[PDB]
Amino acid sequence: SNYIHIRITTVQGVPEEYDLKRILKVLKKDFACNGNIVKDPEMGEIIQLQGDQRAKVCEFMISQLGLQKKNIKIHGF
Amino acid sequence: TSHCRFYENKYPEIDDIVMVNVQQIAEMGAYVKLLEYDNIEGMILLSELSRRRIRSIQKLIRVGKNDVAVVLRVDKEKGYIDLSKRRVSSEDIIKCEEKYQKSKTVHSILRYCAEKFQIPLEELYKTIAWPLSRKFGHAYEAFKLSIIDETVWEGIEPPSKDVLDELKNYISVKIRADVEVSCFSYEGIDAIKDALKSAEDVKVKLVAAPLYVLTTQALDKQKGIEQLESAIEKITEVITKYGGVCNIT
Amino acid sequence: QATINIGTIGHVAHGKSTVVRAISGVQTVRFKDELERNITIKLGYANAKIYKCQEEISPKCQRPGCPGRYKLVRHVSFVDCPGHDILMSTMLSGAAVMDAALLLIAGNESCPQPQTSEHLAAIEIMKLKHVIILQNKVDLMREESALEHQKSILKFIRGTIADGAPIVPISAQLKYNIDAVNEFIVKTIPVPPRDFMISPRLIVIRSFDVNKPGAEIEDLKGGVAGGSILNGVFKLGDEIEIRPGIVTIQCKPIFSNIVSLFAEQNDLKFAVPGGLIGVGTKVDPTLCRADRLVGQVVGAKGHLPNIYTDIEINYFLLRRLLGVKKQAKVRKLEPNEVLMVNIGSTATGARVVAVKADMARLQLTSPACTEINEKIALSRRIEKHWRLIGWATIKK
RNA sequence: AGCGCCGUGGCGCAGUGGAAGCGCGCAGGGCUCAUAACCCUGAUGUCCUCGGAUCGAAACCGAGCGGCGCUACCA
Ligand SMILES: Nc1nc2c(ncn2[C@@H]2O[C@H](COP(=O)(O)OP(=O)(O)CP(=O)(O)O)[C@@H](O)[C@H]2O)c(=O)[nH]1
Ligand SMILES: [Mg+2]
Ligand SMILES: [Zn+2]
Repeated sequence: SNYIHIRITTVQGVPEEYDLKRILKVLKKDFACNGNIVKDPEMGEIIQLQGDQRAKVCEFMISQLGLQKKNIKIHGF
Repeated sequence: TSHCRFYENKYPEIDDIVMVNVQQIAEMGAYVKLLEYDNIEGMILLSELSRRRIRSIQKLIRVGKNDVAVVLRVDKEKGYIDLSKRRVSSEDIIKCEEKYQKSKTVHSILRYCAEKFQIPLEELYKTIAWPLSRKFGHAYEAFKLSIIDETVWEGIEPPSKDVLDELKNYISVKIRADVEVSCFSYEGIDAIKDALKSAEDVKVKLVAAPLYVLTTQALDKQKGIEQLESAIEKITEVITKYGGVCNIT
Repeated sequence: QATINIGTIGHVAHGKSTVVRAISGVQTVRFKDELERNITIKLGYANAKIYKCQEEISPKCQRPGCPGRYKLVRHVSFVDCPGHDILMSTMLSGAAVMDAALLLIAGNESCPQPQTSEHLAAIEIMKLKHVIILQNKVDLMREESALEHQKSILKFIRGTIADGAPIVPISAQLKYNIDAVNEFIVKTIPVPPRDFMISPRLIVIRSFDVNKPGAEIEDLKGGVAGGSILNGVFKLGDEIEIRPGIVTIQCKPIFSNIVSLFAEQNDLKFAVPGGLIGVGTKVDPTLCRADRLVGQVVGAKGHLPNIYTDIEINYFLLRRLLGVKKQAKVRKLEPNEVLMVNIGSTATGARVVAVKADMARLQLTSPACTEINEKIALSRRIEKHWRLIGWATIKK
């Protein structure tokens, strides 16, 4: 499990090993985009940032906790 | 014929809460039928329509559905209903939902007879509704008491018993409890078998070695609790003497 | 039933469960939803068939080509023991249980595999010397690589306690050259003297909780446990006591009566010792639910096992540490250090009160029973988990 | 191997007991000079199958079906 995907952009599937508000704090400044933590009931926790920066989202997910980079399959869309 | 209003009289009372069905919108608001009271049209005005500001109208009314609202004024002379959607308490919305569902169940129940025996639905419902709604509460509790012990249908004579027999034919709660065995005795399985033989002769089953889960099919919601505590105390009495200890939480 | 106990040891990610499956045929469950892929916790079990054809998996032989079938010769049990660093106490329990050994050595990996050598030392600790070296990987080697590995195994194992170790090629997938394994097991490994002379005892190594869920409780089975007998035959209709018992820190004995004795396929009234047997008694299944009946010394009524807390032990340590590819010298014991002292099968870390160069006094938190010898193993806390340092024996 | 959930429109829910359910979606159109936003209409199906009661059923139940949580491998 623990699958993660990015859909035009929301990130569905996020490990809980670090606090969410600091993730938002680093995200907004390193992307320069509006950031939302939307907690829909019992779906993959929603973190939404504007623009088409999936390469930059890759950079962020590498720089936050990511060390696998193999279960990430971003849908183009 | 879906007719013959659920409650005592055809014409709604004052300041009463309803749920309504939408059919059309001319230009001002919508005069739409009601499935909480008699099917006389009740009209909603746009001033009393949307808690949010009026910019889209087809998404908040959703023509052809059920919506909670409250009737302000009623015209019982020739039939006009002034109906309001906004001033409804967030806790009374649940009241409207449950009352509408209860009336829907009553409508569903007293249609089977009218269609099986092709007699007037209005006549049969008029005969049945005197002990039904006005006794001390809704019909569903009376119907459940009657299926467990028939006493409500006999309050007044129906047109016949074949229709009531069809009702009974169509109509024809589990409580959980956990018991954890903390036994350190040598022979403690025989005590469990004996106690469960005594208790079962309602449904007690197994999950784990110390865990015994009883799911009693109670009929009164309070008889099940007392049988549950009786079984628990029987377990404790049997098990605290032969050498072991058990606990229930 | 089973006549002699046999076990298999190997390094991690080496392959022994499927090897025994190709030897015996009984699936290793490897349950609890996390043991399926990393390591196991409870012991694996299997049963082998030995009908030897003297002109095999089945009592009737058709594969050799001649319609002659095989006759009953031996039926040996197999106790799969996990060779990993995390768990050692159950490894030592099974090691005291087993009588015959099968060691795995991996070719292309590092020829000294630390767990293989560590468990070979454990084998040599508890009077096990009939060991057959098995090359667990054969297809994955060249001929020259196989020759190099043969010479490496020979040069590495020359002067150890286990000197006469025949070598056998096996795999987990092919299922061939298997009759050689059975032949060498029958030949090199005899059944140790086990007859009616010595008084009966039992050693229980596992706990089975038998309570069929969903079924009506009015008819349930009691508590069944896996046990090994180093002396005497157990018969139905006897009163038995689980001596390490229950905690009321202090412990007190458990008494019970035998209900059934599952013997390798069914319930047999008598059972010659030397094999794992399922003793099903009136004991409470909760006492058999968790890892409770793991390493408990059990007595037939008519004997009085002695419960001890202070134990005087003759112990000896080897020169170097075991189980590491850095290594350090063996250091002499220091007072007030909790050291695990496994009395054949028990799992209880004792405190050291008296220190001598070849003698010691140790106090167990949980008291344990002592009957005659009950050989022991000694493990310390050095490499962030339990590391073998030597062997121990009760002397009082 | 048991009991409790899921039972798809590409999707999560939604009522389950009057028959095609919401938003997310995607296509087109509207808005504006133009875009985003905003405003409309759409095509998506066996809410897995078997029955029963049922004028009426995907629903209410029941006797099998594909996956999930525990018991914990329950000799
Ligand atoms: N090709 C090949 N693969 C093997 C062989 N032996 C084991 N394996 C591999 O080992 C893996 C699991 O085997 P298994 O015996 O169940 O593991 P294990 O021996 O219990 C691990 P541990 O010894 O630490 O307890 C399989 O994926 C298998 O491919 C072998 O001889 N040949
Ligand atoms: Mg196993
Ligand atoms: Zn394969």
